[PDB]
Amino acid sequence: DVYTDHGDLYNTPVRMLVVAGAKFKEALKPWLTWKAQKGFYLDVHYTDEAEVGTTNASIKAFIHKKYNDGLAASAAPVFLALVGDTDVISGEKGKKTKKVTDLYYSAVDGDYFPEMYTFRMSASSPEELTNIIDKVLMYEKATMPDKSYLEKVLLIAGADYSWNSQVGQPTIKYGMQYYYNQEHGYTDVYNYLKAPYTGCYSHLNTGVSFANYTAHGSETAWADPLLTTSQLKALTNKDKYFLAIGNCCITAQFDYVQPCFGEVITRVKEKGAYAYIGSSPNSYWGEDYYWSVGANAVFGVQPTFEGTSMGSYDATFLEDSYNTVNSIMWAGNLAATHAGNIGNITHIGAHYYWEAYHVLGDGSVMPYRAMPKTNTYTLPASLPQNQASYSIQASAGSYVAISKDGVLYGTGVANASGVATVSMTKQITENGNYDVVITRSNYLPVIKQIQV
Ligand SMILES: *CC(=O)[C@H](CCCCN)NS(=O)(=O)c1ccc(C)cc1
Ligand SMILES: [K+]
Ligand code: NA
Ligand code: NA
Ligand SMILES: [Pb+2]
Repeated sequence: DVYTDHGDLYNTPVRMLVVAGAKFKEALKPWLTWKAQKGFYLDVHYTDEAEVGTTNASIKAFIHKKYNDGLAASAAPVFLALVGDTDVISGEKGKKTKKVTDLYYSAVDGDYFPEMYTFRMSASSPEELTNIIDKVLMYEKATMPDKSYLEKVLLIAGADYSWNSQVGQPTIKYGMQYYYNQEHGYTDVYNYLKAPYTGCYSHLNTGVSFANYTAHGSETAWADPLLTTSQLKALTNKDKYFLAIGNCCITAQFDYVQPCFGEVITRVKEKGAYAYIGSSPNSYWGEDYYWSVGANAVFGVQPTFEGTSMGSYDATFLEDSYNTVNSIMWAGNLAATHAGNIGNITHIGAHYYWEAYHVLGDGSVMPYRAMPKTNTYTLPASLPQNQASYSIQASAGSYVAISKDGVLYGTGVANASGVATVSMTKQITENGNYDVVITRSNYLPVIKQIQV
């Protein structure tokens, strides 16, 4: 079925194509340096290059050729990072949504589904891009001073006199029943099922790892309980950055005359989110219900895990797969698509949802699920020069990367017996301190060095 044929795009070695506005060259460097250190093979291009350009058609042609060439060489990009607002990378109007979308950068030349996990670091200045990057680096390197906020979430079924009880509450209650609960490590599941909502957004300030709102939205607000872009700019969650998901209308409409909610929540300095998932056009109650919970969910009936297909919540908590921000969105879209395929009540085509939902901020982040675990490994005392590979001990499934000065030299995934064969695409031929990074979904990163 669609889940088998069009599942999680994540693969190793991780490869990322980056297309960035030329103004961002300096500000982007620390993000690129870290992505290389953690094992991403990067192909980085700026819109001031003739082969890229600043116009939709050239950027799209450039990306599609990179993807096709990569695939032919058994090295397809996994991620596509768009760096800039619509003044430098425009997107285009959805065929179904009639609103801006980045989908066609990733759907190569004739395909329904994206070929790459695409996200947009939308910034109007280098300073704003730095704001996003610094939050991402704190989160991914786990350098936050107090990790207790990771064990807390905020879940809101927002106001609608009729739909809140029919769909909003069932959505949030499903998430809490199966995942966002004490038995998964969450000490504080702040949840608002209906009015009174007073106090709900103060939890963004005191600290949560995740905020999910489902009900009405506008380009610059979660409508009720109200959270506007003005309020975002006044948040105080220093060192406590979250993933936010707005299952509502138009909060990710990133070509609006004013910065949209999704842009502001990621752009704000030392507060707000490291990433946002939301919709560029309108969203709808049925389709968002399926997106979060899975297909077969019914209005006014509490859905079960056994009675629904895989939705975004379900995918998030699979340990093995769907471990990136982009993959959470993908899972949601798949569920809405499946719901249509098997004949659930839908009044819009699945094409619309793939055009609608976007990641703003860094979609390549692997979110923690409550408190992340401590990894186990052994660091060798030295690396002999001129080797095609090294054997590095790390827990099964861990991804090990060897680098120096932001140049990635080799990567490998630890097998079931706790040994990674790190394939050296660039061999070590000079003395120096080499960086070794080991990452794994819901584990604290290991960031060390080995002297050669
Ligand atoms: C516009 C909006 O935010 C809501 C979101 C509902 C889904 C919440 N998960 N859309 S709507 O269904 O209320 C809607 C209202 C009017 C029009 C013209 C389109 C959609
Ligand atoms: K309504
Ligand atoms: Na489900
Ligand atoms: Na997962
Ligand atoms: Pb914008």
